[PDB]
Amino acid sequence: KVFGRCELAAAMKRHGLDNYRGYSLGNWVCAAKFESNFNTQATNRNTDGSTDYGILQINSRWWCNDGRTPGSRNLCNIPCSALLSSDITASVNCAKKIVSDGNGMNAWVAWRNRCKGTDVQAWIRGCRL
Ligand code: NA
Ligand code: NA
Repeated sequence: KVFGRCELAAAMKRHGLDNYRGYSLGNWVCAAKFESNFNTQATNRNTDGSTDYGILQINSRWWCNDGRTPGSRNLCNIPCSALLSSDITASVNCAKKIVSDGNGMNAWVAWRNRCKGTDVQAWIRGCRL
């Protein structure tokens, strides 16, 4: 599923991401935009053989099991394919674990390079939330 901007903001808000660990909703929508272009089915293979999955491009080296990433942890305890669902619940619950990990949203390279320090409130402007 490809989310609309406000549609995703509302789904994320409903799932408790708004100001989760201090990150306003705009941050999460901005990250999703540049990680996956709001597409829950997005996948990308990394040089190290790991793969990123779903709306927030969660990596198989640490967070989910895709059965093909040798010596990987499955810290969110879920098959990576669960992260590709039109229901973003698994992605959101796993993202909460990631962002609590100590590096905050810097764990998402696109957020750090393209959202951090920008006017992220613009990503939810106009939406009825
Ligand atoms: Na893994
Ligand atoms: Na933080």
